[PDB]
Parts: sequence; structure tokens; C-alpha cells
Amino acid sequence: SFVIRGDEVRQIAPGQTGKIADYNYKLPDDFTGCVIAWNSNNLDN
Amino acid sequence: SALGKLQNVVNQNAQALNTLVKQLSSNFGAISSVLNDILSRLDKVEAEVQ
Repeated sequence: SFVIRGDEVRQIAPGQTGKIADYNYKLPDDFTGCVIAWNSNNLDN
Repeated sequence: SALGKLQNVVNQNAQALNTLVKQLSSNFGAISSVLNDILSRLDKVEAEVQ
């Protein structure tokens, strides 16, 4: 778990690419589970 | 044409392999029939479908 910009939410999936996946957190290409995301301007910082 | 059967066996073997080799280069609905092409410009999941 982590916070990213609202446009950036797209990036988190198996097989997907981009510098978050590349340099911050690689998912395995055969992941199992769920990705859950929502805004948090109370954490806006 | 005296050696009808044997020459047809040799023909059939060459014909089978040229068929089988041509088929390496058939698309089957994949974007290319030469494997490295598909790997050249796709994300690994999309590539693995193709």
C-alpha cells in the first residue's frame, strides 16, 4: 500500500508498465488478489 | 514415370515438410507469423495472447 496522484491510479496491474511499476513496485505477471483505490485529499502534503 | 510409387513417396515427404515449413510463416490471425516480430512491439500479456 501507497498513495499516488489520481491520474496515476491506472498503473497498478500485472503485465502493465510505467516508472511506478518499473522503479517503485513490480507486480508479478501472474499476481492473485485485488487492487483497491480511492481519493484521499485529507492526506493532501 | 516408371518409378511411380517411390518418386511419389519422395515427393510426399518433401511436400509434407515444405507444407510444414510454409505453415511456420502462416498468420493464423496473429499479427505476424515470425515470432520475434510479436515480441518486438507488445506488452507481455498482449504478446502472450498473440
